[PDB]
Amino acid sequence: ESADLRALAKHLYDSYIKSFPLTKAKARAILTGKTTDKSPFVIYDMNSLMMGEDKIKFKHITPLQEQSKEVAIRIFQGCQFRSVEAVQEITEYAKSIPGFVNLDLNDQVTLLKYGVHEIIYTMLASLMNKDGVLISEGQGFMTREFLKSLRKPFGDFMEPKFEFAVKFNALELDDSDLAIFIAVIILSGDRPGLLNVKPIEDIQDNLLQALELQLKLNHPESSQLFAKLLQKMTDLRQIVTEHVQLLQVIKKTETDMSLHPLLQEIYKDLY
Amino acid sequence: ESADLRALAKHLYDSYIKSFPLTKAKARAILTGKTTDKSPFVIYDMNSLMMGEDKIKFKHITPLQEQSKEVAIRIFQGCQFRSVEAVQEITEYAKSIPGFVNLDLNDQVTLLKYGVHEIIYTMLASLMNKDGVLISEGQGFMTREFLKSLRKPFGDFMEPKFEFAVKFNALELDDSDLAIFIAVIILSGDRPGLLNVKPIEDIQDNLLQALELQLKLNHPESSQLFAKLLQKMTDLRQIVTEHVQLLQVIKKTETDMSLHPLLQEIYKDLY
Ligand SMILES: CCCc1cc(C(=O)c2ccc(-c3ccccc3)cc2)ccc1OCCCN1CCCc2c(OC(C)(C)C(=O)O)cccc21
Repeated sequence: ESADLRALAKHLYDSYIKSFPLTKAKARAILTGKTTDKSPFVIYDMNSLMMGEDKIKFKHITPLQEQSKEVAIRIFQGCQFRSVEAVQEITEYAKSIPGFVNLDLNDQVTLLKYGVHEIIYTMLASLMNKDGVLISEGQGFMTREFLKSLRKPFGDFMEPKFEFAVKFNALELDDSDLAIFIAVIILSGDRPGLLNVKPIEDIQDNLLQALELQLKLNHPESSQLFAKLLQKMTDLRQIVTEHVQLLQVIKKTETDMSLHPLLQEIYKDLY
Repeated sequence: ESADLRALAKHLYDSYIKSFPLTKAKARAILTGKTTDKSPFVIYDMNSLMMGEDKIKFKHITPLQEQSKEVAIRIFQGCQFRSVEAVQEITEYAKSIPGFVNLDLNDQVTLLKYGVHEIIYTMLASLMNKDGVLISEGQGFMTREFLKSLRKPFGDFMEPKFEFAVKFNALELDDSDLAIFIAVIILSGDRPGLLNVKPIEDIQDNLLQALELQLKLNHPESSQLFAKLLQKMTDLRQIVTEHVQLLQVIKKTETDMSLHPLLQEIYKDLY
């Protein structure tokens, strides 16, 4: 029923505000200059990278860990710490999706293990434009061209996220749209190894109707936006399959890699 | 007006019904036997627990989880699971408390973070008699004797809850009283790290007013029941500190991990 779906939508948005400190609206205010506080330091090369860390003089122990390597490894290493925080944030949000915590525990685990990267790329787009990406709570900006320039495999991790972002961003979703899209991703009844598919699909279906109504109301002039958004779920899946192949390239071409423990769990025997 | 205070009580009883499908009225019927028809499986020992494990598996699988560990640890993990579910119900009931969703978003989160435990023990009492507690939406009944017999750290967890429940249950609160009492507890202006204290005390003051009038009307022969009930709100703080201090034992001294990343961030600065 409409009132039910509108109230589902407001719940997820409210909870999305509570779970994700840097929302699209705040990322864009920062991207755009509209903010009034502190303009982000841009990293375009080795020297400004050095200075970007070396900002640690009127800056602090930047929540990540410590670095005994080179540029390409060090950047991939700062990506891991951020994706670990994103996973925590996304798990905290999932628990608020009505019906999620009442599911079989193994199913909750599998839903998260498969959904979490799709959602990291979805929301990474929020922080991106065609020239670069906001990093460190919006205190920095790394250029697309710098990330793309990185030695073979590392450089290969970056570009396809930017090509995705540019296209997803042209859909002009805002946070309240995104909040339902991401819950829809989480509640995917076709993740490998699910014990109890139907009660997951029943929830997804109801999220789907809510996302539908939210796009009609919020973007009345935008034709077939709902479909165009669900088409994006396959751009997402292909980013993940690509990312995973690139991860295998990293075991071969690199010395001691071993991701953060929680990410190794995520990647352990994945699709 | 008193009529506005009655309308508030009434509005709160209605949200409460919606949020919490197993009510005190329903649970007391099951602990006794009103229209005696669909009796919970009783779990009184280690054998009956297994008999009752693969009883909800001689049907299917939506579990807290199956045989894969030590029994005292499975029971304690099953409680954690139930308590992550219960935080979702409380969270929703809170949105229906007037003024709550207009509070600072961060204060909302802090009110729930610290109010939630006190509310879980208050509501657990509705499911308990002197001899046992209804579990799994009222389908099981686990005996206090059996909980008490588990090995030394786990054998002491539930017992303080039973002792509180017996003293609390002797007050003979119904759901309509508890709906108000639960709302007073949430709106406690003394939780650590509250930004705006005053607006919270102003809502709690109108809840206190409604609570006081409810009990005066519903329980005219209980002299000073308002007061005895506020006094219970110290008895609860103490169960909660003792519970929080027993989570330090488990974490420091026990091997098994398979915990819930929603309670674990909740115990920062907690009494
Ligand atoms: C979800 C994380 C996305 C992401 C995060 C950041 C940062 O937080 C960051 C912050 C600080 C530094 C830094 C490091 C050294 C000196 C100065 C600054 C570097 C990076 C910077 C760029 C960035 O995205 C660009 C492309 C996204 N990307 C490509 C590299 C691998 C990767 C990724 O890989 C790991 C292995 C973490 C994974 O599978 O989870 C996960 C999600 C995105 C992603």
